[PDB]
Amino acid sequence: DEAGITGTWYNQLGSTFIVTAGADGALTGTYESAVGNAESRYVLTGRYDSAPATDGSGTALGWTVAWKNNYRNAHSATTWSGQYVGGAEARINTQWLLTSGTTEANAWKSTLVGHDTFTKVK
Amino acid sequence: DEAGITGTWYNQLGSTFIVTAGADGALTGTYESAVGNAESRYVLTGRYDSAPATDGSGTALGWTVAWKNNYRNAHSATTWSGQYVGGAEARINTQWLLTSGTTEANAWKSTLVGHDTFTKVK
Amino acid sequence: DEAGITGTWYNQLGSTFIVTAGADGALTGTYESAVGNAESRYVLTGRYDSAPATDGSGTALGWTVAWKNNYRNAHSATTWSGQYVGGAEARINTQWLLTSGTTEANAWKSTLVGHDTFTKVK
Amino acid sequence: DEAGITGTWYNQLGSTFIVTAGADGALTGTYESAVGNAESRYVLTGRYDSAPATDGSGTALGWTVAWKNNYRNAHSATTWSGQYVGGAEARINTQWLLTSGTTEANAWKSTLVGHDTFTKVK
Repeated sequence: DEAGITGTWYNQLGSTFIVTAGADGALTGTYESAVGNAESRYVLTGRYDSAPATDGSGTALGWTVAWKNNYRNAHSATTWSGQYVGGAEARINTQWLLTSGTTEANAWKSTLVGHDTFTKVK
Repeated sequence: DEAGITGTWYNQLGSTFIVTAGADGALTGTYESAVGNAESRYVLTGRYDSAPATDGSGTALGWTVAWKNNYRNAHSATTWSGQYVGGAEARINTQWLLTSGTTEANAWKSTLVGHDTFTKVK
Repeated sequence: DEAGITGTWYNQLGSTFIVTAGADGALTGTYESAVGNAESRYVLTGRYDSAPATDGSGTALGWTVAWKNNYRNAHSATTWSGQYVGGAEARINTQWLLTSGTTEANAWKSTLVGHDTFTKVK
Repeated sequence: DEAGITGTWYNQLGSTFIVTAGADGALTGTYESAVGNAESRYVLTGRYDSAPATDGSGTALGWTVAWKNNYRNAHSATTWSGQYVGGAEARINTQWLLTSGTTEANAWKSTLVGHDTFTKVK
């Protein structure tokens, strides 16, 4: 699904995810969040299963964005873990973990959890 | 914390995490899991905050492993989200999401969640 | 939101959630899962914020189901954590953690994570 | 494990968890958090597997605390999902989800995730 994953994706928050999938399983691109302490594009890197099951299963993948670029630094990183599903209604369904740099006293409240669904439209 | 993050790390399960941190915020290396449907080394890629807060806070980071290599393919990917804390007892404290490629009927049970703590010893 | 929460709810999987909210913050009822190692109704108990913010915010709540009843025992428990939002399109948006009883060797893969959205219709 | 679960438990943050396990699978008690927007005791309710596997597996359980009592209301609820393990070093290993009441615009950042381990000592 190198061809299927590569391109521009949009989530339910209006965020924009631009990615190139390599033949080996590399994911590389940029992420632009429509919400939060973020502006403009951030580097993303990740991995995907380059030889997925051919029994109608989705393609497992994940990627990371560290929320530092030339404009801002939110001292945090989000990882998305999920699967790509092809076809007419192609989707990337994910759950994510956003961890912020904290003192040891605030480590217990360092990590947000959510879920994003990405589509080729919107 | 380019110097501090780069090197070999070990978690509570006995897994081995070897990483190089770039000046820009890149993480690159290999992961070897002591448990599960895995054998030998897998490529990992990630991001970290290359200019963290200097108020005693940890350094936010994340990385992904797709569980395909030359030996096995478990049709899944794990992302670790957490923070690096330096000093005598240097640690990377993480929470992770392991997503497997599934049919749409089994998507509800596609994602495991856990937490790993990595140290420079063990 | 004692009145608003009390009643029958349905999620995206077709599962049925029947609950009574007490004036103090108690949640009590039964849960029927449309998927997984489950059949018929299971006891649920939980808590909700009985005096929520009046600034348009949702009402925080949570509940637990242990997957043992007279028909089956799946040796597991799911907790849903989320918020109730009233109005025309009333919803309970949740994230959940399903933990299974495991040996210490399999504890790392003991917990599934997902998200359910419940509505008054369907 | 009705006998084993019932009593006072302490986590790594110094929080105190007092619970009575019923024969049917009920959990009832009070929770006192050593951290966060909390003071004194809060009602908790939950469920556990009252007939667990006898193959050395842990006992699945979960419970909820809504962070409202006579002293404070933090407009949030935490659910802990995990398993009880008996013996000399008896433990309750959990992962938790803390959801706060939010506006729809802030729903994406409504949920914290963490992990607590409870012991009979400390």
